[PDB]
Amino acid sequence: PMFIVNTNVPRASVPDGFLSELTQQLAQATGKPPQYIAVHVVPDQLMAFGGSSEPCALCSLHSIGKIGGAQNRSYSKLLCGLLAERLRISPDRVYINYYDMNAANVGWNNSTFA
Amino acid sequence: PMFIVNTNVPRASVPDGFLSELTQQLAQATGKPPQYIAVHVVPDQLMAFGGSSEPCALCSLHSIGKIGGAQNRSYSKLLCGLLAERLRISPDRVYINYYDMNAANVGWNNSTFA
Amino acid sequence: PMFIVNTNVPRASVPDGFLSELTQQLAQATGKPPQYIAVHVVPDQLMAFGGSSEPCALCSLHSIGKIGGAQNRSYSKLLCGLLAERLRISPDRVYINYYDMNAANVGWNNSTFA
Ligand SMILES: *C(=S)NCCCC[S@@](C)=O
Ligand SMILES: *C(=S)NCCCC[S@@](C)=O
Ligand SMILES: [Cl-]
Ligand SMILES: [Cl-]
Ligand SMILES: [Cl-]
Ligand SMILES: [Cl-]
Ligand SMILES: [Cl-]
Ligand SMILES: [Cl-]
Ligand SMILES: [Cl-]
Ligand code: NA
Ligand code: NA
Ligand code: NA
Ligand code: NA
Repeated sequence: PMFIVNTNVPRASVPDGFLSELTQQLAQATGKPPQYIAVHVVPDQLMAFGGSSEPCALCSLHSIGKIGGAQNRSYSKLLCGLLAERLRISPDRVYINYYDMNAANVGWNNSTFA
Repeated sequence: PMFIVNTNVPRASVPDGFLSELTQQLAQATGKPPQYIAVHVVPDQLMAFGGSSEPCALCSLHSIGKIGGAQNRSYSKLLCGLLAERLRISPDRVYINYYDMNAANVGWNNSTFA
Repeated sequence: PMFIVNTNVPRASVPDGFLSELTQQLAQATGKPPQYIAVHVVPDQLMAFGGSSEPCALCSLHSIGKIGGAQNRSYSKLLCGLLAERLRISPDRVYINYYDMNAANVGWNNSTFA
C-alpha cells in the first residue's frame, strides 16, 4: 500500500510521529504488514479546493487489492479523520484517489509482485 | 475534477491568480460548479523533457466522468493555452495524463462519491 | 514515456546528469526515441517505508504500450539498479507503479496521442 498526501498546510503543523501513525493505521485498515506500507507527506503546497486557498489536501492510496466500494468509504472516514484531527483540514476539502493495482504493475526489489 | 501541474518553472513565475484562473476555466470546461474543482501547481521541479531542461510540465486531470477521446482533445487545448500564456511553457513540452475515475474510487468528506 | 521519482534523499546526493542518464536508459529500455521521454526527480521528501525513514523511493512509469509482466520486471531491475547506484537507495525500499496509458488519455500539444 502507498499513501500520499499533498497539502497546503505548513510543514511545522505536521505533528511529530504523523508518518508513523499513518503507517500503523493503514496497516490495520488494509490488513497488510506495516513493513510494506509506504507513506509520503507533502506540505506547503500551492493548491486550492473550490477556488479557496484554505487548508485542503489531495491524496492517493494505491494497493494491490483491498480496494472497493465499502472499503474505500472506510478508508476515507479513517484518512479524512486523521487529516482533520492532526492537520486541521476540513474533511470536505480533501480528495482521495483510490487505485487497485495489478501485482504485475508494481515494481519492487528489482522485480515486480507478479 | 482535480488538475495537477508539475513544472520546472520558478515559483516566482507562477501568477498569484493562476490557481483561481484554472479553477474557473476548468469549471466551464467540465460543466461542473467551481466548488467541486481542486487545483495543484508544483513549481521549481527537477525535470527534463526530451532530454532538455527548458520549461516543461507533466500534468494530471482526474474527473468522475467528463473524460473521453473528444473531451480530452479539447482539454489539451484549454490547458496548453493556460500553461503557455501564464507559465511560458511551449505546448509541445506539456504532457497531461487523463483519468476517468469511478465514483467509488474518489474519497471526499469522510466517504466516497458512490 | 514519463518517469517520476519521489525520494527522501537530499538534493545534493542526486548526481549531475542523473536526469540525462534516466532519459537515455529509458529510451533504450522502452525503445521510444528520447525526444518524447519525460523524467522528473523529486528529492528531500518526507517519506517512510515500513515505518522507517531510511532512504526510499516511490516512482511511476507511464507509457502508451510497452508495459507488461516481463517488461515491467525488466524496467524494475533497470530502475532499481539506477536508484541503488546513483542515489544509494536499497531496491527493497522502492516501489514503482507502472501505467499502460490509452493514447486517448495522454494529452500533448493541444491534442492527445489517439
Ligand atoms: C503496498 S502497494 N504494498 C506493496 C505490495 C505488497 C504485496 S503483499 C506483501 O501485500
Ligand atoms: C472532481 S474529481 N470532482 C469530484 C466530484 C465532485 C462532486 S460530483 C457531485 O460532481
Ligand atoms: Cl469493498
Ligand atoms: Cl494496475
Ligand atoms: Cl468524449
Ligand atoms: Cl477508477
Ligand atoms: Cl511505525
Ligand atoms: Cl510483457
Ligand atoms: Cl489510460
Ligand atoms: Na486499477
Ligand atoms: Na480509469
Ligand atoms: Na518541494
Ligand atoms: Na492502464
